[PDB]
Amino acid sequence: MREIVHIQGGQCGNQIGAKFWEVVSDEHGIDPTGTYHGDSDLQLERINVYFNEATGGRYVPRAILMDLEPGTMDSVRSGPYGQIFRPDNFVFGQTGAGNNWAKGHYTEGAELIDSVLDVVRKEAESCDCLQGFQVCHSLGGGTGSGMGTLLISKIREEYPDRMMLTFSVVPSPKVSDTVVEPYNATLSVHQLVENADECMVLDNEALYDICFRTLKLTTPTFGDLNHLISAVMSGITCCLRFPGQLNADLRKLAVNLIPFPRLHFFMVGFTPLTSRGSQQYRALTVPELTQQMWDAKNMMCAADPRHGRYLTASALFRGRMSTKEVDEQMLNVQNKNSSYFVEWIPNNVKSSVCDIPPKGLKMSATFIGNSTAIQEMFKRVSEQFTAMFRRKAFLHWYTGEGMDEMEFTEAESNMNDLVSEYQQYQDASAE
Amino acid sequence: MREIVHIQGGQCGNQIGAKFWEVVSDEHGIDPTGTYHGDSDLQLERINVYFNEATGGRYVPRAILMDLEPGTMDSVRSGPYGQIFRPDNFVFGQTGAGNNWAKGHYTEGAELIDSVLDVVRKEAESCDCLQGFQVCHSLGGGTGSGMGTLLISKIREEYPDRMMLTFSVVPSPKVSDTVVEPYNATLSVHQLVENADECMVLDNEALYDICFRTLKLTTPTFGDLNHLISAVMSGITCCLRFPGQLNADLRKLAVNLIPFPRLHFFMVGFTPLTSRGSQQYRALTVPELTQQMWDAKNMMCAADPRHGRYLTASALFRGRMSTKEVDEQMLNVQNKNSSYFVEWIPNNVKSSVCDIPPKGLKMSATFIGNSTAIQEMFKRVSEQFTAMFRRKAFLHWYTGEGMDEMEFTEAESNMNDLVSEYQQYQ
Amino acid sequence: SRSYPGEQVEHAFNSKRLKNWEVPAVDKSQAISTSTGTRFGTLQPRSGRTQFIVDDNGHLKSGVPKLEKSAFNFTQTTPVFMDSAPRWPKENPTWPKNMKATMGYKGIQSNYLPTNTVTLKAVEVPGTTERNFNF
Amino acid sequence: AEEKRLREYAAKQADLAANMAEMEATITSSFMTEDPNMAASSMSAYRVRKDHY
Amino acid sequence: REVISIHIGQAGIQVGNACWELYCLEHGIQPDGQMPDAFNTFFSETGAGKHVPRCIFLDLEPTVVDEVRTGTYRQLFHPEQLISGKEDAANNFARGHYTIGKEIVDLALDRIRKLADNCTGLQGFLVFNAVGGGTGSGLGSLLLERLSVDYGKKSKLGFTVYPSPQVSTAVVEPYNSVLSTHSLLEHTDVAVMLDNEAIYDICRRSLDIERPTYTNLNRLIAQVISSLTASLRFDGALNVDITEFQTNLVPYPRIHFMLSSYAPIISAEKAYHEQLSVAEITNAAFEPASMMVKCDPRHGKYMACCLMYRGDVVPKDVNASVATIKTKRTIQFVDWCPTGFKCGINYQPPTVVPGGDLAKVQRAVCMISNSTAIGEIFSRLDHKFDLMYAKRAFVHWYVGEGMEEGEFSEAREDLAALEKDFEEVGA
Amino acid sequence: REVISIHIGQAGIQVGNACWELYCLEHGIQPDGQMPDAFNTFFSETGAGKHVPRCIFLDLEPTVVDEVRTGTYRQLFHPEQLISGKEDAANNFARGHYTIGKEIVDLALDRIRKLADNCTGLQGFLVFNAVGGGTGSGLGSLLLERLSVDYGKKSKLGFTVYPSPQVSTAVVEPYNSVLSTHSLLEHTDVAVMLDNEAIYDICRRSLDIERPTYTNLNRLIAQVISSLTASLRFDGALNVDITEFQTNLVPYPRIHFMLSSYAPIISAEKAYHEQLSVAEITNAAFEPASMMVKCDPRHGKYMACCLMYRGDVVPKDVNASVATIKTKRTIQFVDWCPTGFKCGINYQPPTVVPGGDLAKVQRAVCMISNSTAIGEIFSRLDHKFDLMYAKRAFVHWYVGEGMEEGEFSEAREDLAALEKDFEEVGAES
Ligand SMILES: Nc1nc2c(ncn2[C@@H]2O[C@H](COP(=O)(O)OP(=O)(O)OP(=O)(O)O)[C@@H](O)[C@H]2O)c(=O)[nH]1
Ligand SMILES: Nc1nc2c(ncn2[C@@H]2O[C@H](COP(=O)(O)OP(=O)(O)OP(=O)(O)O)[C@@H](O)[C@H]2O)c(=O)[nH]1
Ligand SMILES: Nc1nc2c(ncn2[C@@H]2O[C@H](COP(=O)(O)OP(=O)(O)O)[C@@H](O)[C@H]2O)c(=O)[nH]1
Ligand SMILES: Nc1nc2c(ncn2[C@@H]2O[C@H](COP(=O)(O)OP(=O)(O)O)[C@@H](O)[C@H]2O)c(=O)[nH]1
Ligand SMILES: [Mg+2]
Ligand SMILES: [Mg+2]
Repeated sequence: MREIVHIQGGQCGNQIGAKFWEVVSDEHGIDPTGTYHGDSDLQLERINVYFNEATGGRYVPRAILMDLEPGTMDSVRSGPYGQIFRPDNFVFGQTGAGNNWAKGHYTEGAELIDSVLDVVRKEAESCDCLQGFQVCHSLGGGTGSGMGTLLISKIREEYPDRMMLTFSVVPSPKVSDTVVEPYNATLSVHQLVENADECMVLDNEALYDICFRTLKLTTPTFGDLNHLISAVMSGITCCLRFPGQLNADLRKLAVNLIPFPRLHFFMVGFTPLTSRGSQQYRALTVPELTQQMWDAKNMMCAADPRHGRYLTASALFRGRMSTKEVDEQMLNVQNKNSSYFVEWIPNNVKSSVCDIPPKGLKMSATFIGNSTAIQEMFKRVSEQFTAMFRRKAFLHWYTGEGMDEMEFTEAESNMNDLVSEYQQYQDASAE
Repeated sequence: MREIVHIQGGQCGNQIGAKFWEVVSDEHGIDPTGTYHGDSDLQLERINVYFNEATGGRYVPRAILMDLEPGTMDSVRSGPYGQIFRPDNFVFGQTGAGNNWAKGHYTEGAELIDSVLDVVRKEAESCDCLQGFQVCHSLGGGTGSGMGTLLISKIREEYPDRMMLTFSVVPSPKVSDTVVEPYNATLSVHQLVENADECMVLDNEALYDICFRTLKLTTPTFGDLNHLISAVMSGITCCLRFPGQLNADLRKLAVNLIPFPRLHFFMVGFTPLTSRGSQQYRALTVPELTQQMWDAKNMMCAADPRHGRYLTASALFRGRMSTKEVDEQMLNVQNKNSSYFVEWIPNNVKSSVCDIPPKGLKMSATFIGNSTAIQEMFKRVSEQFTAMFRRKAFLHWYTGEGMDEMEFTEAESNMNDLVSEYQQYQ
Repeated sequence: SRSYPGEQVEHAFNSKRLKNWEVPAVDKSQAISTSTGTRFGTLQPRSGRTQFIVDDNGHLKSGVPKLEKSAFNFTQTTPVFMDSAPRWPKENPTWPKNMKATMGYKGIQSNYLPTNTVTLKAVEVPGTTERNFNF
Repeated sequence: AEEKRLREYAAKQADLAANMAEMEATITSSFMTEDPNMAASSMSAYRVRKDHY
Repeated sequence: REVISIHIGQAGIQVGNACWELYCLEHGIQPDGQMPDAFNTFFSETGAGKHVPRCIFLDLEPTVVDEVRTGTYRQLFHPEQLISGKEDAANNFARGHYTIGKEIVDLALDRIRKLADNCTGLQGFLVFNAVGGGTGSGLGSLLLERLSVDYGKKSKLGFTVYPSPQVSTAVVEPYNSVLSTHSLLEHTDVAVMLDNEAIYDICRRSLDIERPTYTNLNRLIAQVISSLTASLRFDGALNVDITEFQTNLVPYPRIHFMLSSYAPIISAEKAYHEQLSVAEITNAAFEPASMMVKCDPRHGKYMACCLMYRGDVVPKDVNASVATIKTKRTIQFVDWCPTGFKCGINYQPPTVVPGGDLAKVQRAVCMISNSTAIGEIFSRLDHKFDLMYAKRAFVHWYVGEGMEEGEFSEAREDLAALEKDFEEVGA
Repeated sequence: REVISIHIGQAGIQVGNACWELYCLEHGIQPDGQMPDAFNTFFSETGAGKHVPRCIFLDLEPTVVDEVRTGTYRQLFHPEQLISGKEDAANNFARGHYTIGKEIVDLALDRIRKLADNCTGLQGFLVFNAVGGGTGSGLGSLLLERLSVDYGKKSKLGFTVYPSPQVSTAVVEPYNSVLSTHSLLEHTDVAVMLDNEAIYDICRRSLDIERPTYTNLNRLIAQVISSLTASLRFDGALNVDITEFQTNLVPYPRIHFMLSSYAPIISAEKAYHEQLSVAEITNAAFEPASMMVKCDPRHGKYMACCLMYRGDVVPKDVNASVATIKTKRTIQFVDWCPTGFKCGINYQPPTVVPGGDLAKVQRAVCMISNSTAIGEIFSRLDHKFDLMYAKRAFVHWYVGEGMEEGEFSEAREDLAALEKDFEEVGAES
């Protein structure tokens, strides 16, 4: 019935989606070849949200990979669960953006976007009732940021009522791959704030910190960060795909977390996450889940929410759980540590329950907080953007392409006014 | 019962006519010897449309092959089903036209067309209730265009009542063999607009497009293009040869697709055409057929349809299916893409279903679209024609034969007024 | 249409007794102009002959007045109870929706066969118009 | 109702059979396999067909 | 009492192909032609142990006719009853009404004449056609013309299939339908509309067949015609003939169009859950969600209704249900028809067919009404004829056939007068 | 006699899943639909040997509905009465009242129409909804509006689930509850409040299940509904029908909000130890620690009260207990209501379900009262509605969905007028 169309942009986007589709296929029990071989019949009734029956139990995902160089597509094909994507959905150029947002938004976009729009429209009308689109991408690279952003804009022009999720990774200066990360991210966010329905801000800094501290893995390579992000996405969308005692779709979560149309940048967290040597010692209760959900070191954004106020928050639980305990944990975490919750919105915590656990567990939870500590990361980006734009460094790479300086000026102005609006919604009075 | 006399002109006509008779003789179960070897009874009652019983189960095709070089005849007899034709129907010159439309229309026709006309006239009175003629030729070469065109004019003069199809490939500046292509194409099109009942325009560029992108073939030689065109021909004629839930002959199609006497240039598509690397992922539902039917990358013409408006369209379905789904899919495609359809003709989609799928398949389809994006093709040809006619290049080859300049101007005027009226109806 | 008093059976033809259970039609029952005014009553006697209101073939003569367009119920002036369920082809959350088919998009228009992929060029000047199609 | 269920099940089984049969036929299809044996001519062992070569 | 049924068109004989399957099953006549006297209304009994229908399948394409000739009813369907031409009209009213009809009609007319001479108590004719096509519309109008001048006073029911508003199989079917109606005005006596779209709706709603073909449509159309001829065939507590809808449903000589409906159409499985009693099937036969024509009687006013009942029906509750309907105000009648109903009861329950999708029921209702939502249909169909004729589209086909524009203008103005007729009569 | 039940929302049809299980177990109906005549007020005897309930589950998400369709009561719960949409209203009264309601409500009410036509002696409709959600609020209100315009004077008993003061699952539920109440005012005949933390407290304190789910709550709600329809279903010494609460609890056309209470909700061994009699259960049905709504009637004045008794109850002791309650001054009545009670007695003891947590008991009391603690509740809710409304939070959702600010203002001021009225009624003068 309700349909989620998945879109992946760029190399990080492609690999995030690879792990995500692995997890989803494993959850629904389809084999790496692409045929159903599960046991319980709860798995068949809600795979229309993600797949399409081809021939005798053959389900292919409702996904659109998009890139600019065939290396990513071939790395997708080579991996397990790599033969289930339909080759028609492999749209890809041959030049490569090369960490150039201008190249991703004006030169190659102008002639790749129409083909990718054809593909996305075909896979959108291949189903009956869209829930929405779900795009995964980065804000550092070019072929993901610029191309995916132009795609988002065109999609919001075409289909203005269906929902839109953007799982975006943002750069943060402690781990800085590229040099033009602010030039990319500022323009991308300036476009997001008027196109995207809601955004979840991930960060490799936070992912690495979590894998070091909580999991205590020795070598936490990008595979494990991708698995964490995929766990987050599956915990987001579990409500559609499995029945429960209190369901909550993407539109429901958006309407309960977004109090104003421009305030849609959330920080995410997942529970439980512990080492295999430390899983022997810990207890396993809903309080044990919530103490780790609300812990500030568990947020997948590199921003301490203790430095600001929670505007709204949402929790999605998976597993057979007692709604009494769910409600009272939420109640006490709201009441006790009460300074971190805003005043002019009482009962800030939306919650939902589903009875099917993620693969490998008995109970789990996903937290989505719309806080006002995200203006911290926005300021950290804008300050580097100012530092560069003062001296006009790296500017020719964009200016010799069709872009002008007023684009940068407008991006700066929008970023600054957004952080101002976040600041004064934090510092608003009750009456 | 209702009869189709087939006609092939020139090298291109002979080769696609070869593949065409291979596919048809196969679906009717006729062996390369000429004897029936099918299994069902449903095939026998509708072979008089294409064949004639000669001697004890010997069915020979009702075809006429006309050309000007024996290389075509050897290429006809080289393949299998090469000895199933009739040597009397091999009416054929000896000199060769050679990319000269006037040679195909004035010097060689004057001595060839009488014998071809004798053959086709005897082949016309051989059947009782003739339905119409089928013509397959090219618009680039000389012996196909000129000679076939003159036969078109003569036939329409003798039998002005029956139906008439024309499968014509047209030259393109993107895949171009010869340089006098516009000179031949413009004159032939100029004659087709007054004589032909309707024309279904093919193009080798779009065919290479299909074979490269959809099929993902490595070396799509002419044999494959001829087979795709053959797949189109079988689809356009399935209604006469097999019973179904709703039949629609050629005349029923022309009535439902031609609103104006000069607007008879259709673009054609054919489904299903999926690459064998991606056949494991397909589903087999009339949704999957119509998504490939209305797809712009599946037209066999080099015209982007959504640059203009569909005037009328038709869908010919083969296979056991549900009319409910067929009719509501046509309902959806008309209501969603509301801008791409013309406004003063509601219900632009004719549909028909025939319960017998082609051999080896369970469900197929054929699309015939009368759009106004065809004026892109003709403008693309007319501009090169003007570019050449300004300086009068390559004109002596024609004017030295009897043709004069007013034929070229008349060719320009009808091409321009035609494109002007398509642009008007857009 | 009007429902007349039966004087013996209307006690059994009360709408509530017929399992109607809704607010019944009393339009049909006020148009009678009975003596008591309720459904229990006696009609008025009539005398004389009825002249022809209508012309032939059912067209009202010019002199007699009529309600302007009374054969139909327009949506602007209909009440809320006279509302119908939507039929099939209109989309509704109850019955499933079949897919729609959308005009595709031919590839990037170049001088050779259009494709869905852009290539690296060897020569790039703003006015290059110079490609390498063969692979 | 039981009869209708049985008929539906048989119809679905046969639909799957025909589906797989078409799949196999068109995968082993001469085009999708690009058979050069189709280029052979009938009236010689040396000369080849002009189109399918 | 015998009634002969003619089928003009590719839809017509496909409807007859399901209808006659139902007749032979209901009278227990094996398809080879003999049983292992109610049959006398349909099957003439020749010689000894042989029953040949009173019908003519006539068409222009030989394909579906000789498909009948080669099926299993070679012996039942008789040789000269299956008239077939040589070439089609091809969705062209002119071609089917002036060129080809002139050769097929004399043969069909002098066949049916000797069928009528075989008959003794001829009740009437009933015609089956789709007005969207060329064969059904063109020579259909010509046959009805010559039938009216030959017999005239006998009743001629017509169960036509009009083009649906939004879903369509052809393009020129507005022209064909308008020119067909323009003669169906003064030729048929009672015309019954049967739109394919509403039947697709019904199959989806109640039979929950997600993917029906034309057969399921043909099968339940046969249920309807059988349900309104069963009074002639079998004895009932209150029988009503075929000459009656003549009188009780056509108030004015040019308003003869009927919105048909039927209930209960029900699946094999929903039958277990639902009780089918006389009150609820009389209610369910009045909802627009169970009508055979895609329109809405709530938008208009009922002129008159007929109610055929089959099976386990006693008179008290058909009288109670009609009373309830009268007291309900979701429906309303015109103000010039105080007595707006006609009941009719028959004893035989409707039969089921092997391979059909309908369940076995105790009782059923076939409601045939007359309203002003038909004026709504003609107007919506009038608009899309007005679009295409504004730009002179497709006109060259008809004129090239040999007709002129007087027929176009007079057919459009005749419909305009018909719209005034509905608007004024309903006042 | 018959009474048909409509269930609007994800809470509505879970409550229904508990209630119909209770009904089948009370009337001995197997889940396949047939017995191994009092059932005729809930189950219509279709044909021969089959009962299809007089209810309609309607919902916008297909999940829970086709979960029911796949569950244990496949054959019993009928195929076409379970109405299920395709996409949710998503905690959005506007979406459920203008966008999707206007396409689902006509089919819903044309099902109700033929249910009522099948009916013979209709008592009234009873509706089950939670006003916190999108569906149960929006198309709940739309359905009640069109039912009130189509039927008018019939009884519509609305057992609504309001949001709890401190325990909350949603955020926009103040907007939802206000905009739902604004029409629940003038369309519901008698409304009964059912909060959730109150029942959590009951199950935590009395039934001592330390970890309950929604199912135990739904079981208690089903017990209440059964206890107030048992007078229709089973014969009693003094039976009272549905049309009476209409008359005997609503003194003014806008004051219909009933505090519900039930006693004894007692666990299996507290029951073994305690001795049960009419006097102490009548005492227990009046203390705030046994009510179904999180409020305190000590602060208010009882305007009227109705008491259903079930089981081994004779009129003598109920009269004695009511007398003692009236003489004691712990609870007071409004001055202009000197006869503030309405007793009713039914013979059959409340039945028990295997797996249910309530012990089997010889007698029970269900009180449907009226007070001004509800006027306290509505002000407590208006507080946190005006909080979020002063900054125009979340409003863009509704306005882009199709409402405007005038409706917000009129709902707020309508609740303000209701507050003034609840103040004015309690004054003695
Ligand atoms: N209800 C129903 N309609 C049918 C059936 N078969 C064909 N039709 C309708 O018939 C109309 C077109 O006419 P056809 O039956 O195809 O052929 P025709 O009526 O003889 O007209 P020609 O094609 O010119 O010969 C379409 O609107 C179809 O919907 C059927 O089996 N059932
Ligand atoms: N008492 C009680 N309340 C419930 C139950 N189930 C859900 N709720 C309440 O339902 C409210 C939210 O609305 P839902 O019923 O979940 O969903 P809805 O009403 O259909 O609204 P949508 O989410 O838009 O579909 C919350 O306040 C829950 O407390 C239940 O079993 N018992
Ligand atoms: N979590 C995660 N981050 C990645 C992955 N691949 C690249 N990144 C991050 O993405 C940033 C640059 O993105 P980039 O590779 O340029 O995106 P592109 O435009 O698709 O090439 C770097 O800081 C990387 O740390 C991945 O697989 N997972
Ligand atoms: N599709 C297709 N195109 C052909 C074939 N043979 C020739 N052509 C095209 O037609 C043009 C030459 O036409 P030609 O055969 O010389 O015409 P003719 O001499 O009059 O028969 C070339 O541009 C070819 O691309 C064929 O068998 N199939
Ligand atoms: Mg026909
Ligand atoms: Mg809900």
